[PDB]
Amino acid sequence: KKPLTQEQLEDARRLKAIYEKKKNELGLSQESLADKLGMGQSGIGALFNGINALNAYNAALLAKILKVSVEEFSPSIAREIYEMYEAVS
Amino acid sequence: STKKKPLTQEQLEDARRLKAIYEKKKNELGLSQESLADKLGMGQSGIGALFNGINALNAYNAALLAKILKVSVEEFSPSIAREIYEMYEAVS
DNA sequence: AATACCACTGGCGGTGATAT
DNA sequence: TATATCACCGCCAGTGGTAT
Repeated sequence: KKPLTQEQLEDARRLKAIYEKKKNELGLSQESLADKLGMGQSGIGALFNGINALNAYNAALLAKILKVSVEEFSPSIAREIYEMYEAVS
Repeated sequence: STKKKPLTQEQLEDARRLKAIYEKKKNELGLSQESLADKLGMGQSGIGALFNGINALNAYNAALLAKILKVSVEEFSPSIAREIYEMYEAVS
């Protein structure tokens, strides 16, 4: 698969690190998160591990489950989500 | 590969509301489907497919087109506007 | 367990030409 | 023209099976 960009790989590392810090307090695993995003565990592993790119919807759903802001792992997707909101206001 | 899914009733109605706005506003704003395609970085058949309900709007596209046509997304697509506000709830 | 690896495919979001 | 509607398909996110 084409490598993702270094910024995209950094967002995936910040995202997975939050999951490792919060997984026991929030009672999570890759398969339960898979279920909440209606996806499979290997679909989640690919996002956590910088194999498949994060998009604005997946990131927004993961930020909600993990109780963090999107900007905590992806400043650029958070930038994007804010631009689109300028169009609904 | 070949596959394309048919749009839903809702996606067709959004498309139909977006083309209407464009027709109501194109020369007051000085727009054609190829100026718009250029604005959006694609060709006139790309825009053609969106206005004519062949390809479905996504949130990024719907937000660029809203800004350019100076409407809010909800004027042609409440469900994408609701989807965009649900994403915003995660950055605020 | 819980997660990672790997080959694979559906459909997203287009393209250019041509017909109207 | 300006638009609509062909035929066409690259690409990669997500899969599901299996291994660690």
